Amino acid sequence: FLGHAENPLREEEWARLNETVIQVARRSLVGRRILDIYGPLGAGVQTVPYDEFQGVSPGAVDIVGEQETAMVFTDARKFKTIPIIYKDFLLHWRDIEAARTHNMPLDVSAAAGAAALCAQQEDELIFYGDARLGYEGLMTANGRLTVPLGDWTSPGGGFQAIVEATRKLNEQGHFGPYAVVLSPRLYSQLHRIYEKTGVLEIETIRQLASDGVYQSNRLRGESGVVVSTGRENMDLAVSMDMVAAYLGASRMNHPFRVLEALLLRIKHPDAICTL
Amino acid sequence: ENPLREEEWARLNETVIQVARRSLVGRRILDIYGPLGAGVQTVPYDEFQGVSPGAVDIVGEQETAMVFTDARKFKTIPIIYKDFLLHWRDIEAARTHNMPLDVSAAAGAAALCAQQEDELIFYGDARLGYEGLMTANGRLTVPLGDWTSPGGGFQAIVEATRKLNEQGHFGPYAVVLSPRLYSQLHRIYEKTGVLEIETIRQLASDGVYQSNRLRGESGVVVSTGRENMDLAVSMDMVAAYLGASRMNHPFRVLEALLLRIKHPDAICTL
Amino acid sequence: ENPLREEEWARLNETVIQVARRSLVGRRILDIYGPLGAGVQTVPYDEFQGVSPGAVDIVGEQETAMVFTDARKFKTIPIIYKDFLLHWRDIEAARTHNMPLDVSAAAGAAALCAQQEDELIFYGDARLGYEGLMTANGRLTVPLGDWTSPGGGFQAIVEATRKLNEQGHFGPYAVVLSPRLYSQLHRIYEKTGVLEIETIRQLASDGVYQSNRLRGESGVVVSTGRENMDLAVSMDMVAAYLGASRMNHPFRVLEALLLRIKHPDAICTL
Amino acid sequence: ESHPLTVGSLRR
Amino acid sequence: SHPLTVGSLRR
Amino acid sequence: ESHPLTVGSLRR
Repeated sequence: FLGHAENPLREEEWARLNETVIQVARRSLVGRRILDIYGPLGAGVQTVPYDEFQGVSPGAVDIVGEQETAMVFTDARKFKTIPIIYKDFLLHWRDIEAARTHNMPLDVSAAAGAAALCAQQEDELIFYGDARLGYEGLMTANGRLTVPLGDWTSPGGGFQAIVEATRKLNEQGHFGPYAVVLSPRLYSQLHRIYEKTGVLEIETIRQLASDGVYQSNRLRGESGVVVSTGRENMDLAVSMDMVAAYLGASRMNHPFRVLEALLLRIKHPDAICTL
Repeated sequence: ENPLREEEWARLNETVIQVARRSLVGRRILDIYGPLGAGVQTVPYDEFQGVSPGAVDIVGEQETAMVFTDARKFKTIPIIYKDFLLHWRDIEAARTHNMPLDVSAAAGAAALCAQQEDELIFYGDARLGYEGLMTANGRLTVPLGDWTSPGGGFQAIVEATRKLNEQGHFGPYAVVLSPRLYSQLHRIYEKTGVLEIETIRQLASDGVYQSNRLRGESGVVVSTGRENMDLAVSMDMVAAYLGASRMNHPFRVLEALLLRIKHPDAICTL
Repeated sequence: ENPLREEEWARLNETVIQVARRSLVGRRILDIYGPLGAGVQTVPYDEFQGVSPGAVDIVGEQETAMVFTDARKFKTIPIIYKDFLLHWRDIEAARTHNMPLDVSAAAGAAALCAQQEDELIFYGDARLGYEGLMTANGRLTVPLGDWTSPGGGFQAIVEATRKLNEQGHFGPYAVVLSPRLYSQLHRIYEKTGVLEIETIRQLASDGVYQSNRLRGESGVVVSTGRENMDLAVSMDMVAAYLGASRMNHPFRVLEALLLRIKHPDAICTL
Repeated sequence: ESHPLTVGSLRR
Repeated sequence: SHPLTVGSLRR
Repeated sequence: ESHPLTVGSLRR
């Protein structure tokens, strides 16, 4: 459980600390803007149903329904575990005493530092799996339908590359409101001089992808992805949301810790493309 | 600062108590010196071979030597303990979603704790140095051998009983054997329709007992009163909270126990 | 139950107290652990060693291993006594003519009790396993025989000081010597200059003392502070009966002390 | 607690 | 003081 | 408290 008893800070400092962590998180995240979340289940949940795999079954229309339109899965369900992410947070024992009878404001810079590191860990998890827990991620799924790019420092080669990627998405019979996430050097080089056919390439790419091109430092140097943002293709599961809890009563100070439990579910590994 | 509410606490205590009661054999053959409280941590020890044959004298009195401790000295009460762990998410779940609150770890800890206690009573610590029923001094060894004959599980016991009686030390006896031979003691076909173990039982009058803590080929006979063998408890087997850490929850089950053999004349071994 | 009225009790107690205070030497260089009481019978004979240099950094995190103990042993606390008599007639006379009671026997008892107690502090017996200053283990001896020539003498003390420092011990030292060498040291000789007890006393800063209770060629140096030595007191100088025999009146004077050298490093001897 | 949802729903 | 918990397990 | 000290505590 959290603190809120036998703890140093009083209510106002709690509110300020929580506001700081929320604000820096909300600025930092570039993954939770592309995947709608499965609502807050609760603290105790540790497993979520992970729907198995894919099909290309189309709905049918007739005069009287006998097509039987079977949304069918017969293998298993293979639930998965909900991990935890955190980072340490320590202040001092003297500074609070100052904030009792001294310069009143209490600096909480460590909160911004810790929450920023935690959110970077988020976006590293969603964009990449890890061997130890054997999870999955956008650039590390299986059957991603990739396509080379290799044509930049060009007027607009990235445009034809993303068009090829979208066409490959369409050939698999999967399309909709697209979205794009890209790496630093690419996101700048594409933000370059207009394509001699209008304006900066970003505007063309946004009128194409139609759900915003976004930036992520945590992604590798020279890769990028496109998805079909619609639910039932990707999802995000939350047990509890980013919050800060008192940890313990170490040597004399008061270290805290920030928590959140997340998991992405790539239900349909057909909404992917990479290098 | 207890993480758990009353009902869960009670279930934990009931589980540890139950496993202890089931798995303990020593505290069924010894009698306890009352619960002294947690504070005290020392006890006086013994009295033995203060041989005072006794006095007759007519309306008067001779000057025999009063019986008292051989040499007044003390001992310190050890502590034996085990520690298990919990998780905070599991506690939250059992609070809301799915409500048994598994207590397996406590049972494992309690089994280990009781095994350590009984090993202590039947075998003293070599490193620290105490007295073991198998390794006390002046144990009146009797050859427990030459079995695997239809009779023979009776000769050894009767010899041990005459050895106790010769030292003028008798009463309702009790017997404890290693599992291999206690099972093998069903050599029932002695002469008529009665169990060899059962006739041994009517001889001993306090029950032959099973205790896996013995080695392969050993066993004892004792005299179940006080003033011969005693057991001193400072506090029983309870569950204690070590304080939160990393938001997890650690725990510890405690025992404060020591036996003191006042009269090391009531022993037999191999 | 007790003939001695209130005033006589007061007189007896004051006399024994006064002679005790005039007599003891050991209890001047050893702070005492408080009046534990009659009931207690053993004390936590605690430590053996440990130095934690410690450090300070601005924020307050340096990982210094605190000292609690090395090995507890829990020895008991013996009892010290001597005894004397009154000849009832005098008790009666001191109620009509000789108003203040005659107690010379009480002083006779108290002196001997204090002498024996001093011998206990300065020497063990090994019949109950009690260590003592000149018999303990870990004493940091140093050969010293060069005396009977005042051209020297202190060099043993300065060697003791330096060797006692090398084990990380500083603070107010103290010296206690046997009377033979003590009188050997007050000598006034050629090169006169000055005596030596002033030099040694200044170098020790807590007093060079005398004790007839040592051998012919003894002598030690200590480090008087607490957290190195102590003195455990259950009861202190008191008087009580021994019954009533032949219409006379016997008595007995008690105390239960125990030296505990917590830090058997701050010693030096011959 | 079990359903505050402090920072979520960033319009995806 | 504290009551007995596990029990005596008679004699 | 319990039978106060009488003789002891000369100096240290």
